[PDB]
Amino acid sequence: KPIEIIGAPFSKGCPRGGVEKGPAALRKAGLVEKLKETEYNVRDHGDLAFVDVPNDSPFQIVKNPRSVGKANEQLAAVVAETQKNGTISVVLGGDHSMAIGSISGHARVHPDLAVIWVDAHTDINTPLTTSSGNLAGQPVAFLLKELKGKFPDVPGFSWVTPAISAKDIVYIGLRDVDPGEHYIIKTLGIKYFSMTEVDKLGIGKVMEETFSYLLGRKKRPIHLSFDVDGLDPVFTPATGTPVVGGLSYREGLYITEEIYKTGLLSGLDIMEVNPTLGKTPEEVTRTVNTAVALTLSAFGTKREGNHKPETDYL
Ligand SMILES: [Mn+2]
Ligand SMILES: [Mn+2]
Repeated sequence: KPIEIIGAPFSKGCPRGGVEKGPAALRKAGLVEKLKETEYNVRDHGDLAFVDVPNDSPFQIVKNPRSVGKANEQLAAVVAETQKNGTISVVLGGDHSMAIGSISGHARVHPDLAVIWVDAHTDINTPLTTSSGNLAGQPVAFLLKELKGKFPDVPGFSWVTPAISAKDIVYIGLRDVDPGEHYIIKTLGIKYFSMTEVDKLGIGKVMEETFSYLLGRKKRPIHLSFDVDGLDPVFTPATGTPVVGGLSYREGLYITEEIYKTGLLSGLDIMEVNPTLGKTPEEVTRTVNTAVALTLSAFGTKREGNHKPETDYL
């Protein structure tokens, strides 16, 4: 199965800058070359060039609405195209607002997809509930069908059509949810495993339940949107919104290892790696190494080891 790497050096989803350097940081570590060592054929689409919308005035509280809207519309088109050719899309973030385009485009070809969102946050604030107006904190609000019409049409997002229903997404890692967001996930009946559930059940039982919920009645494509801040800051410090008490390095790899084993991974997002936020050079190396390890894990690398078939190593 073919893999297509798509860089999304974008940071307008936040007031903070720097995450747009994430793709370069990941590639510098050799991510693309390492992926070619897996059983997958790899193609690099390169990094998309985003056109900045001049005089991009704030829509009420929402910041850079048109720029974020345009960037995501372009990304959706690219992902839709790669998905059409039967390849697995791998989006290298900037900010999580790019999930709007990534998931929307993926949904165009695979409308029955299931989303597994690993994040310390729900990123489900709407233009009306957000306290900051940062779109990187509102991706899911633009993707859910249940929230259509729950907020005013934001400039630059007219091309968007709610891809999935609240019943097709599972959150893992939650620990920093706004009151508005909490009201939304409870009201919509969204399935989630906050750190509380991870502590109670263990990551093993968590993945079992995640698959039974999403794949119990029907097997379908999986889109894994991974925000590096889902892991504890001691593992992924170079990120914009670190929150103590996160998933461990081991737990993160367990998630990707189990997803690989389903054979259903169809789209992947590796987001929020901000190279400019490490307190030291090493903190950046640590964050990048973790993101790279997670990506390779999603594509077959197992901690127990790997070896090529039809090869007599003895
Ligand atoms: Mn996020
Ligand atoms: Mn987050």
